[PDB]
Amino acid sequence: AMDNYIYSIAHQLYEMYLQDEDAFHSKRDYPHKKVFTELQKLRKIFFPDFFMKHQKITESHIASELTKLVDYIKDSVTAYNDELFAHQCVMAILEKLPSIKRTLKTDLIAAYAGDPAAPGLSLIIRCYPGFQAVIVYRIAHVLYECGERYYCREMMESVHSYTSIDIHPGASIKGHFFIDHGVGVVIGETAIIGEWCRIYQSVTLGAMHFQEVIKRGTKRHPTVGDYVTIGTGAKVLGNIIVGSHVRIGANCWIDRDVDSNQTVYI
Amino acid sequence: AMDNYIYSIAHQLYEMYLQDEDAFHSKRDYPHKKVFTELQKLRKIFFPDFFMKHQKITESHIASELTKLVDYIKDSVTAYNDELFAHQCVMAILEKLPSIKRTLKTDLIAAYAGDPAAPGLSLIIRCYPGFQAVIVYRIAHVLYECGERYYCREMMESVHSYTSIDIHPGASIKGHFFIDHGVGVVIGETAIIGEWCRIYQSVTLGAMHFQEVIKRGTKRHPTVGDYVTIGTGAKVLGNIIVGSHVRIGANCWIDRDVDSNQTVYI
Amino acid sequence: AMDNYIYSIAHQLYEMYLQDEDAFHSKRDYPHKKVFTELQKLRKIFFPDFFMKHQKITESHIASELTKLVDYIKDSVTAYNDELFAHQCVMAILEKLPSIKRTLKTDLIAAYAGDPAAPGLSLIIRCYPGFQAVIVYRIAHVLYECGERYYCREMMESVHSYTSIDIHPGASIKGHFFIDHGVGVVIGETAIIGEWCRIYQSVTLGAMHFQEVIKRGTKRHPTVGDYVTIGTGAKVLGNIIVGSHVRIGANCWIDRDVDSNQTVYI
Repeated sequence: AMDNYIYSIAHQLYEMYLQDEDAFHSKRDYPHKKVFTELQKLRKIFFPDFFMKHQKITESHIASELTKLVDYIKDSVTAYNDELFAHQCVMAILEKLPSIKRTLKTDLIAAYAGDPAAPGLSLIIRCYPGFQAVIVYRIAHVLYECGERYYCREMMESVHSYTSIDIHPGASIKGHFFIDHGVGVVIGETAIIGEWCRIYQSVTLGAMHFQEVIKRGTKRHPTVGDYVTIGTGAKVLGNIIVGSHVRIGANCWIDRDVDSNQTVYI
Repeated sequence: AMDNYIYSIAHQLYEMYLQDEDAFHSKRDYPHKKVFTELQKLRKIFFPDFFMKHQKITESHIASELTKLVDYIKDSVTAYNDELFAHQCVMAILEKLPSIKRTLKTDLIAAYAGDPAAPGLSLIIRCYPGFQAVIVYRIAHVLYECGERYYCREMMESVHSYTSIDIHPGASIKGHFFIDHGVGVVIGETAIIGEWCRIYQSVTLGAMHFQEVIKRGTKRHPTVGDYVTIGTGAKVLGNIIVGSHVRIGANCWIDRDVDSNQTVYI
Repeated sequence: AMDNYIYSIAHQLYEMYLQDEDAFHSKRDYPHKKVFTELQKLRKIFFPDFFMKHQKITESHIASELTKLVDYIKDSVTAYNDELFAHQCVMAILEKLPSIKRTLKTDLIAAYAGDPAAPGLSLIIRCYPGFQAVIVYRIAHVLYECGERYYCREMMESVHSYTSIDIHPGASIKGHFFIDHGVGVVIGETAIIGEWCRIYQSVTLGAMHFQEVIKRGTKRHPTVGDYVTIGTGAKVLGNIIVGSHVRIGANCWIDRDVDSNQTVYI
């Protein structure tokens, strides 16, 4: 049953690949670079020209990688939770993958448009850390939405170590999303970020806690609108609202609401 | 002789484990994730439920991991120093491990209490980067206190790369210590930090040096009291004193003494 | 032909090693730590006492490592480009290696002189992240100067992940260069940095881009003179000029020209 369901989702993803515009295609066999399991597998599956020898890109081989990835995530969700919760979480992931593939194309488009230094999508797809982070994040988020609270944090801790970008999986982020450079980025469990958000190194959208067992959870991180740019070093803290079309300056400390259509600096 | 001494310290650590409260225990077999030697081994030994299959947790297996760890550290201290200094340094480490185990329990307690996002200790213990850093730091510090100056910096450079947290091993840090997120954290060779210190990403407690061969060593980094919180981005520099119950704001630049019982921001 | 050329460059590098002053020499066999290919190989070749067992340091073994390194880089430049461009790029690299070796000695000298915490050069050479970054950067830069635009960014993305330091390979940096700690450092494609530059963690010399497909390339990052110090957290942005003998404070936001012989802070 889960195997037949995997076959169908691999088939959908194999066809989407086929019909992806030529910017998402390439005939080159690229250098093989082994990375942590969830990333390695999500990469191959979503953007096969860039990570698989041309000769091996086959609907069947894509199913095989999707199965390896499923087993691994199911194995890990089970360890921290139980077999039935795991089964249900992975079904959720499977259901959402076509959708996440679409969103990730849009994040690639935002990355190219936002980065005067990018030569083409092949480079972003292959090596841009912002993009590796978001790939894994969009998967870890489905797991958070299932109610899972352990393995999904451990996934993002793989991101955290590989890229120095720290996105809590409960964060809610829409498409055309781009983190440039990314080191020192931290995004909180209850962060909400809208469309076309561009974020630099050393930005925090989260919270701090001065001393005096702090209450667990609750909405406590910013909500950011659409078309927002947050400059290198800015710390945006608390349950505050940043409107749409806001550009925040470098090293800004934001602790109160920010109205739409502004530029903040000092 | 060192083998009999290792047996006794493993025995002490095997018993402490036994009597650890149930928050530090679990019956789950967790996913295996291989990490740099000193971390991999300190983890297993100190918090065996989280890193070892239940079936293999045996006083004997804990001695075996302690021996592997000893040999490795002794091998590495010898390379940079000499066999007798190495012998003495490792004896020091062995002597201090029960004590460091106690302190690390307290750091776990501070991490849970300080982090609205933490679900339980199993998660901190397994994957929280602040905590992996402190584990290795508390060991590297004993080596610094022995007078060693090479291998102990190289240990923390393993931390530095894995977690992007940069703690010089000569730093003196008490318990109930918590670094949240941690990327960009830098703590200097002569830093002194008291109890219940909570530190965010992008905090420096160290020093800078404007140009015009700078003098080696000497007390030159802050001394921080008890119950201090240092917000995301704060740079606290020079041989200055921060008193107890100080909360420092995000992006603050601290270069002069800070009296106890204050909040600093702008 | 490329093999005979490799023999000659290995021979030059084997002799330079021989005549390096004794600070760049050691009889100790140091602990083996495996790192990403380009770093692993550039290390061995340039500073053989620190990375090779004494018994194996032989003109011949240095040629063998230079050949492995050449093949790997040629293999990777070919993948993204074509065989003739690759051939020409690697010839360029080979031609520049003696020169880069000299510059890297000077960067070691700047690191020791700039860091009260450094015990000797063996430590910098072995484990200092600033230094691993610069090693790979000086090689990736030759590739950028050849016109290559893919593999050279992917090299520095290996740096980015290992060290959390992010230097675009088109950046132009002179000698006696030192990045201390380094996490969060970002240096832009058109950055120009003069001699004796000392840079701390969380410094950016690059650019940001507020929203509303941004133009590609063009001179857009700072140009920094000689003897400049840029303090922890400073963000220096845009096509601006920082003169010589400037010291910039912690967390400073620099967006306009800075005249020579100043100290900037607030």
